[PDB]
Amino acid sequence: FMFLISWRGYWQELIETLAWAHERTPLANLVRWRDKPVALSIVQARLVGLTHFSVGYVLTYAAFLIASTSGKF
Amino acid sequence: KYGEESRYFDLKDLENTVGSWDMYGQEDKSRYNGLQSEFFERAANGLSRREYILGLVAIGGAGILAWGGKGAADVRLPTVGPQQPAQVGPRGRL
Amino acid sequence: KVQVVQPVNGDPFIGMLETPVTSSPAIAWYLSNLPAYRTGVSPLLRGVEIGLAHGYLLVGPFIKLGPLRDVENVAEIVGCINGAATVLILTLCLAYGAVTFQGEGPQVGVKTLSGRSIPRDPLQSADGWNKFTAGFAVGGLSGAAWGYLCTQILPYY
Amino acid sequence: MPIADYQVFTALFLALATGIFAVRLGVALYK
Amino acid sequence: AFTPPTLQSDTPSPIFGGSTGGLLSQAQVEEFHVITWESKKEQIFEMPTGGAAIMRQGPNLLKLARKEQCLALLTQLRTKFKIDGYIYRVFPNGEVQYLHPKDGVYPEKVNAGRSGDNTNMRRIGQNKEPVQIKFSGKIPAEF
Amino acid sequence: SHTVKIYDTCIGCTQCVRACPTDVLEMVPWDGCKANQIASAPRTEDCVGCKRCESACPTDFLSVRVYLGSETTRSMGLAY
Amino acid sequence: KKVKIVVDRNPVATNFEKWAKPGHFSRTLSKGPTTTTWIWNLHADAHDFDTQTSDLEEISRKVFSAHFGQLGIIFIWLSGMYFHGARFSNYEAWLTDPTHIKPSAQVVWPIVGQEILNADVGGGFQGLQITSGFFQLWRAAGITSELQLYTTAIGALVMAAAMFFAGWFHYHKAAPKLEWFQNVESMLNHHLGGLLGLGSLAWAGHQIHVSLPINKLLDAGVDPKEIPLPHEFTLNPELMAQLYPSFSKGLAPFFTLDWAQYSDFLTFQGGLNPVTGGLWLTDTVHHHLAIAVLFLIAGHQYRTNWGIGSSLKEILEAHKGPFTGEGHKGLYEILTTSWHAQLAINLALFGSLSIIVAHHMYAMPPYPYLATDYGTQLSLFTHHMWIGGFCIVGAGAHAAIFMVRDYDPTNNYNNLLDRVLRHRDAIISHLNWVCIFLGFHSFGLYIHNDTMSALGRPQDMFSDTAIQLQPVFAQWVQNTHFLAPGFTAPNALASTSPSWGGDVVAVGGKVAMMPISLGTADFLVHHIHAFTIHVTVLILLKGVLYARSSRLIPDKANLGFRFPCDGPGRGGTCQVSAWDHVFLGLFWMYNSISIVIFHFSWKMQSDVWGTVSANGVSHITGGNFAQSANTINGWLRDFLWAQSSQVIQSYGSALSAYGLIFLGAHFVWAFSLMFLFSGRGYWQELIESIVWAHNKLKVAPAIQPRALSITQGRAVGVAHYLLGGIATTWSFFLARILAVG
Amino acid sequence: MKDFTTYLSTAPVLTLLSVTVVAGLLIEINRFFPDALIAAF
Amino acid sequence: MSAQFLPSILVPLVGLVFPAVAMASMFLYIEKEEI
Ligand code: CLA
Ligand code: CLA
Ligand code: CLA
Ligand code: CLA
Ligand code: CLA
Ligand SMILES: CC1=C(C/C=C(\C)CCC[C@H](C)CCC[C@H](C)CCCC(C)C)C(=O)c2ccccc2C1=O
Ligand SMILES: CC1=C(C/C=C(\C)CCC[C@H](C)CCC[C@H](C)CCCC(C)C)C(=O)c2ccccc2C1=O
Ligand code: SF4
Ligand code: SF4
Repeated sequence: FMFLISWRGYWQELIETLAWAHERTPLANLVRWRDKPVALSIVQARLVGLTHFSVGYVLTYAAFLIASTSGKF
Repeated sequence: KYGEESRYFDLKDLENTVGSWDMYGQEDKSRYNGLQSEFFERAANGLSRREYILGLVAIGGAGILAWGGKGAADVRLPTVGPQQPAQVGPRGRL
Repeated sequence: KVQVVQPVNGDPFIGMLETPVTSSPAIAWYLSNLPAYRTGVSPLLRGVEIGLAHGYLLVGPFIKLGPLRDVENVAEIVGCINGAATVLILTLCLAYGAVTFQGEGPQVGVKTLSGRSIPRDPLQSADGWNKFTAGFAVGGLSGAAWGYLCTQILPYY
Repeated sequence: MPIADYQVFTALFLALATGIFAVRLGVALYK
Repeated sequence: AFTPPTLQSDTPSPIFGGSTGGLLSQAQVEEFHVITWESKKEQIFEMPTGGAAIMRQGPNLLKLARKEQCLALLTQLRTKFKIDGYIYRVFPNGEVQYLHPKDGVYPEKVNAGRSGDNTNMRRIGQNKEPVQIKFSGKIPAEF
Repeated sequence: SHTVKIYDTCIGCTQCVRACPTDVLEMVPWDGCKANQIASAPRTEDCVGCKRCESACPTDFLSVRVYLGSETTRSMGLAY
Repeated sequence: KKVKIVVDRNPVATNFEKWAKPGHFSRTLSKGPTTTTWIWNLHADAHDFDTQTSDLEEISRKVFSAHFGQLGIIFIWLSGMYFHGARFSNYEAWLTDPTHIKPSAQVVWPIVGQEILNADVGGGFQGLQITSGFFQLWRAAGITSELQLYTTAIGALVMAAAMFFAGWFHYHKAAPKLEWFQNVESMLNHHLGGLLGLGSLAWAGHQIHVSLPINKLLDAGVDPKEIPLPHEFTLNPELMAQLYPSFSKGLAPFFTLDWAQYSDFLTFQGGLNPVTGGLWLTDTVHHHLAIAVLFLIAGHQYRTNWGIGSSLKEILEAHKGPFTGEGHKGLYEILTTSWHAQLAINLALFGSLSIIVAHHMYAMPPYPYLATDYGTQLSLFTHHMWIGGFCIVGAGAHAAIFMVRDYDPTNNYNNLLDRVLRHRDAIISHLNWVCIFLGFHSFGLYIHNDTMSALGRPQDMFSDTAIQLQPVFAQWVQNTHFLAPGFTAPNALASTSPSWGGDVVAVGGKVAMMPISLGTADFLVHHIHAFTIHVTVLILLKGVLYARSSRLIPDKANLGFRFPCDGPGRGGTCQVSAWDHVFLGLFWMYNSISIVIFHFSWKMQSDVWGTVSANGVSHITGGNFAQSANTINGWLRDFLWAQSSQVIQSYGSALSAYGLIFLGAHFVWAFSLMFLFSGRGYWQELIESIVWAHNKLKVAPAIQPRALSITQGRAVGVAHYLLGGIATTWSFFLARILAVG
Repeated sequence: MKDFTTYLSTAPVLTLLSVTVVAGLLIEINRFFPDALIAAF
Repeated sequence: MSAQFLPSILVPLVGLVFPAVAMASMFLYIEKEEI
């Protein structure tokens, strides 16, 4: 639901702000990212939210079904 | 920079104008005292190469597996201890 | 009348601001005097000191809070845990130095806050970070070992 | 009658062999 | 013919108190843009990085992380102040590339002497079907 | 590195050029429309992909078509 | 200069010609609804007076008349509540037996089997059990009569007519000029003294002459029929001297400053009245008199038509320090010329006030027999919590709107607004780090507890019986409050609330208020509250600070406060506007307030509310909070599954309406998920197919059907989400607390 | 009253009055003919 | 269950050793620059 509701723009600004933080935090400027941190793309985060939705759906129902049948029979 | 007034750009001095600074890094030879520096460079001599510092991680993972082989049971841990009866279940099962 | 928040080095177009914590003389002296900002001394001894500090750091949480915190032999098992933690942080340094120092990039350079040119630090190099990783190796396991020995020789524990 | 130690070890060795086959197939697919 | 103006490095900057949205680590190792404009009086404008700055009489020099920030500042100068300006692309090795008013006049006005590339002589619906360009590394619209 | 294309339905109203925030589009002389001007995209490397030009095109269907493609440090609009 | 009344004679004609044409207020809505987007924008921009006219005078007049109309609506609502208390309520019966008779002020018409909702509340009456607490408030005011409630309803209807007449008069006959609205000195001088101070003094007068004698007789125990009417208690000091002997000497000790003789009815004990479980009404009288004097003193601070007083601009501009540059330079001008900034400040402090009201009213009930009715207590707390959170989110929204529209960088150079805008990255990054740290050290503690319980290691989880996390500061603050009387509160005979410590206050066999102990679970849930509040602050503050501009989008102020995006470029700029920050902060406020009210209900059903049996206190759930509220499975099972049995088995009873709403709100919440997860292009293309189907049968509307806009879709989704979640919690809370207690 | 009746003819007023009269008609139908499960003639 | 020691070795191998080596290897390979 997190990726489903919120969209790419709040996260990009937040990541830019955190990149500003790390690029000029003392004792951490020794290391730097090889790949520039960016927000997930719109299609990518739609896919990620869908994947989490399906995984949570399946895990929740499998847990409930197996518990409510095996614990009872 | 040439920032004697309000001029913060200079192509002949483009190093300072871009913003590349040390912030806190300062150059100084004096820090660590004698004999101990040689002691520590001898302690970390041949290990500086990437392959041997990889081999240190290899023997670390060997220790990880040695815990599972003989080390988990030495600190007891319930996963290798004994068991106490059992439970039947909802109906006539086991 | 008194000015305490200023642009850094004059130009108001850089991301920092002069602030009485990011550039107060005591804190600036303390940050410059940390080993990680000693570009003059060899990176191996710097990594040794960093590893010693961090290895002696990591003992405590595992001692007081680990799964075997309530049994007498917590110190040895925590020394083992800290050895494993030092190894994994060591391979983190290995991977970082191998991926970010596979080539060269001599661009622009670096100067001080006053206007004097300074070398661009031997730590930021393939061979330099190898010495730092090797220093963190012997230092990290020694700090854990000294943390184990501190559990038996300290009076107040 | 549960299987023996030698059967488990032989199975694990054959799994190592088929792992070599698997990485050969993967390398061929990457090329 | 038209010649691009040189980037006069020793140009005064607007009065500003220092922001956090200014230059970062991209300026040192990739690129940072810069905008130059002529102001007829001392007056307050708005920075693209946040906050208010006072540009001074005469030449004003401001470096920005991205070209979009430079064009935002230029368009607000052109609308709220009727002030034109020049934007330059400055590489860290030293080379400076002229940017926005490339041929003197603004891009929304014709100049007769530009390059009319990326102008297809067909309609939207006259592109090729994707099956006819299959396994090519190109979209249907760049044929 | 975004593909921006101009098509002959362009009427030369210059609105796509005015809508561009990174100066990608410009007007070149043309003879296919009443205004005797058509849009062109010589600086697509500065294109971020915002599609503000498409939002300003009054032609149905629009004449300045932006195809999002390869992403660079300028197409992603990064200041870091 | 010179505060005075200035108005314009007959600015706007009164007729119905603009009622015929919708969308007249804005130019963009002219030339008819070509699409249904016009229909949606007509309601979207009805109150956006900035987009209707550019004149601050007309905006101010519209705001003033809208305030009058809102006051008329509130007066109609109050008249309806008093009329329902008069006609369709068991208020007189409840007055005789407030301990056992359940309050009710609404009955239903037997039409479709819905007469089952008329509960057997008691007193020979059938109706819906109300949880609003009007009965306790009326008993506190000393009504004890049906005719007086009807008279108050008629008076409130008259006041509503007066409000509507005032709004029409001040928009159409005598509309005040702009400089009348800008007399903030006079407005504060009259709101401090003439509104709040005089209102508190008048309520103290009513409480002295009406509430004290009638409620004193009720507490001593007398049927309300034979109690003397309020006027004859007010008419002569004889009966008052029988009840409060200090009235025999009248106003003489007041003017001679021998005020200590008024100590029988101007008291200061603290605690609760043991007969009713509410606060002592003499203490409330003393409180209202003291704050009335304080507010009337506060009403002379500012300078108007005479030389005495201090100007707000002068006080602001002189509060400048070395760390902040010019300080409060420009704040007077951006608050006397921008309505949205004042709306943001007032909404923030108003929501904080509502939350403080919720806190102070559960902690120590002010009305008689309010503590014993757990239903109205839980409902009042939860309602004020939700109103406070909503108003706070609106404060963030209007701060963002001011930043977009009414913020001028010319008159805001190097001031506090400029200083904050010039280092927004630091503030936002640091709030982000605080949010991450709080999220870890709050939620991961719960997850660790879940994992250790599920691994069979109860000694390793954070709990009172294992690894303790004790709120030592909060416990010591409770101890300081409990030890306050006789030490740091020498004139207090009891502590402010029994929650600090002491004996259990029991009224009618039920606990009014008992001490609350804080343990590990309370520590965890308070840190959860801090984390949720911090994330909501992060979203709202980020929207306000980056409303003007950004690294990604440098010209966000040009695109406006409410725009969907700036295209798929720069990786994607979806929800970059400050409006979408409000849209996300709405969900986060929902989450925060939901956790707060869950903690409230579980904590007081487990450790406060219950019955007394002369050997202990039997709580509603039985002390299960201390051993189950540190585990998410405990919240799901022992609170969210155990207490849900009352609302799902409510069919065939009076709580069947709560049972039905419990499912309908689930439906609405999941209906929100359509608008929140999907996008406009799909619905537009589907609408195109439906338009083809309509064209095939010549039934195409001339007003073109369009899919909801992106901002429209987000607004609909968040509205449905919050409505469904809040109504689910409301039905659950009310059914659970009215079935058991 | 032409403008007032035009306001009464506006879409929200007309739809609210129409759903009001339809709901009232259905309610009085159920008041006089309650519990009509089927169309038994 | 025959050879009870074997899970005690294999589970840390595929939970710590093999995953750490695989993650380090893939992190090295994704930024190899010149493969
Ligand atoms: C019957 C008397 C009357 C008449 C004939 C008018 C006529 C007019 N007024 Mg006016 N007004 C009146 C009374 C009246 N007003 C009162 C009592 C107030 C105080 C609230 C106002 C305050 C006011 C303001 C501030 C403004 C006008 C404006 C206008 C002009 C156009 C707007 C309009 O009416 O569109 C039609 C309006 C409606 C059909 C009604 C609006 C919706 C109502 C107020 C909702 C009330 C709440 C209601 C219970 C719904 C709540 C939710 C519900 C579903 C449960 C118009 C000529 C505007 C103007 O002059 O334009 C510049 C202007 O801005 N009026
Ligand atoms: C002692 C003088 C006094 C009093 C009692 C009030 C009271 C009030 N003002 Mg007001 N105001 C005053 C002076 C006063 N004002 C002056 C001098 C100015 C010019 C600077 C203003 C400018 C002003 C503005 C711009 C606004 C208010 C508003 C309000 C209302 C606040 C909202 C609310 O719901 O409160 C609680 C509600 C009640 C207490 C209900 C009681 C209502 C009665 C009728 C109050 C009668 C007081 C009135 C001033 C008497 C003179 C009017 C007379 C001809 C009938 C409130 C009733 C706001 C409002 O809501 O608009 C209506 C608002 O917009 N005031
Ligand atoms: C003192 C309170 C107050 C006031 C005076 C305003 C005033 C204003 N707000 Mg605002 N706001 C507030 C509180 C307030 N707000 C709160 C508490 C929130 C948090 C939710 C917001 C969040 C907010 C946003 C996000 C926006 C505004 C906007 C606006 C402006 C235009 C409003 C408009 O016409 O849109 C239309 C108003 C409506 C269509 C009314 C219906 C709104 C919903 C659907 C009603 C909720 C349903 C209700 C609970 C009934 C449910 C039962 C149902 C089953 C029947 C206006 C000046 C808009 C703006 O652009 O600012 C310039 C903007 O987009 N506000
Ligand atoms: C409880 C959640 C929920 C509900 C009720 C729906 C309902 C619907 N979806 Mg949907 N969907 C959901 C979740 C949900 N979805 C989610 C999470 C997703 C993933 C994003 C989707 C994605 C999706 C897609 C992609 C599509 C739909 C479509 C539809 C419609 C199918 C037609 C139909 O079955 O008629 C049933 C009608 C209803 C269920 C509405 C309820 C009846 C109302 C309440 C009666 C009105 C009474 C009253 C006046 C209500 C107003 C009260 C107010 C005035 C106070 C339907 C309205 C398809 C569509 O549009 O069909 C053409 C479509 O293509 N859905
Ligand atoms: C894909 C099938 C599969 C799966 C899902 C599992 C899963 C599991 N095995 Mg098992 N195993 C398998 C095949 C499989 N095995 C086969 C065919 C053999 C015969 C040689 C064994 C022999 C074996 C032994 C002796 C033991 C386990 C054990 C275990 C458990 C811990 C893993 C471990 O430590 O052992 C490591 C597993 C191996 C060394 C061999 C597995 C090789 C499989 C076929 C790889 C398949 C990968 C798949 C096709 C693609 C995924 C991508 C991947 C390559 C990254 C775990 C639940 C331990 C246990 O009992 O736990 C209590 C244990 O000691 N397995
Ligand atoms: C949080 C968030 C982000 C921020 C992106 C984040 C935080 C990604 C960072 C995740 C880190 C890397 C941890 C992820 C852990 C995963 C389980 C690891 C998976 C890796 C695979 C190779 C297996 C967006 O960019 C975004 C964009 C559009 C809509 C919604 C969102 C959104 O919700
Ligand atoms: C369903 C859906 C639509 C389609 C929605 C439409 C076409 C609106 C339907 C409204 C109809 C026409 C009116 C129905 C009236 C009801 C009987 C009561 C509605 C409540 C009103 C009184 C306010 C979108 O347009 C959309 C856009 C962006 C993101 C998500 C979505 C989305 O999920
Ligand atoms: S907006 Fe469209 S029609 Fe106008 S010049 Fe640009 S491409 Fe041509
Ligand atoms: S997906 Fe929608 S909100 Fe996001 S960039 Fe595209 S049009 Fe804008």
